[PDB]
Amino acid sequence: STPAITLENPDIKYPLRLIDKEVVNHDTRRFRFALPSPQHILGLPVGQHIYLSARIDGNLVIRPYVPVSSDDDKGFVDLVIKVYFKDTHPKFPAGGKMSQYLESMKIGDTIEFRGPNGLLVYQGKGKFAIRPDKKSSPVIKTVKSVGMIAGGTGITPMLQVIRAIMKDPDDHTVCHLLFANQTEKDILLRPELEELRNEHSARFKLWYTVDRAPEAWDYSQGFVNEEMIRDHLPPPEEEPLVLMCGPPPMIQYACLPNLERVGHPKERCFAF
Ligand SMILES: Cc1cc2nc3c(=O)[nH]c(=O)nc-3n(C[C@H](O)[C@H](O)[C@H](O)COP(=O)(O)OP(=O)(O)OC[C@H]3O[C@@H](n4cnc5c(N)ncnc54)[C@H](O)[C@@H]3O)c2cc1C
Ligand SMILES: NC(=O)C1=CN([C@@H]2O[C@H](COP(=O)(O)OP(=O)(O)OC[C@H]3O[C@@H](n4cnc5c(N)ncnc54)[C@H](O)[C@@H]3O)[C@@H](O)[C@H]2O)C=CC1
Repeated sequence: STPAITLENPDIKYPLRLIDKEVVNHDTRRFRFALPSPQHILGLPVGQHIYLSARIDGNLVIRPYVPVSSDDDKGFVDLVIKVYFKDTHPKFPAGGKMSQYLESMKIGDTIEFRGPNGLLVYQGKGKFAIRPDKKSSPVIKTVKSVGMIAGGTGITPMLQVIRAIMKDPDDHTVCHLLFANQTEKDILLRPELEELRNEHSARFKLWYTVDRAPEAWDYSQGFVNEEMIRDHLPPPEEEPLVLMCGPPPMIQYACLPNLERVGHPKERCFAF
């Protein structure tokens, strides 16, 4: 028999109870929610995300988040979410709606989950099923290596895929991650990433850039650029899939032009 599935229907909302919150850094936390019983699984293909929804201040608010847990995990789901606080940034006095609602939840409070959703599914052993859009059937891309460019919380879909690969000893796909954040203290999930490197260095290449670097720094500095792509992702002739996820300007100005300069074609690139 197979475990009971939480997300049985993508149009149903499932209220899940918050059970734990763990600090990732000054503004980011892992939020762990209980599934309907301890034996359930979420029901989420690798590559997919969920949506959270709530009535915040009298208006329904819906936002997507990528679980970093998997269908191997019985009884819980983990999200890694950056909180955009009010009364902090001069351009954003109110902060972010959903992320502060989440930050304010008490353990035992519920929030509605729905899913799965997304254009990409990782089918294992280098196989990716990618829809060109939400109005098209998937096509299955088969690769030996995967470049991953993440900015900030854009790490979450990358980590979800990395974890899926590394746990299968017969999955020979090599992941090359280039992870960009504003400062060293903004790096998310660093111990794991470095733990994954320590354990799986033949399948996992790790590199960082930060917008402003500290004095003691052995990685790159600045926005993602041509040189970083050329040095820290597989080269075009090895026909990798290049996955990217981060702020819209990151994608538009740092990733797309520089991917084109290196020679990774559109049709081998995917933005979460
Ligand atoms: C498919 C998908 C999956 C996603 N998965 C994740 C995920 O796994 N983890 C995750 O954390 N996010 C994820 N996001 C983003 C997420 O959906 C929300 O957009 C995010 O949580 C912000 O929503 P909000 O309602 O808090 O902010 P909103 O109220 O919608 O917006 C406020 C915006 O103002 C800016 N802002 C406000 N206050 C500050 C501040 N103090 N400092 C800097 N900027 C500020 C930010 O740009 C912020 O997004 C994902 C996005 C997509 C498209
Ligand atoms: N589609 C998905 O599955 C997911 C999407 N995301 C998105 O990722 C983003 C994460 O935002 P934050 O963590 O707040 O990022 P952030 O604002 O802290 O920026 C992270 C990095 O993005 C790059 N970047 C930012 N502005 C740039 C610019 N003007 N030019 C070039 N590069 C720039 C920089 O390298 C920076 O260090 C959000 O937009 C979020 O919606 C997050 C998780 C998953």
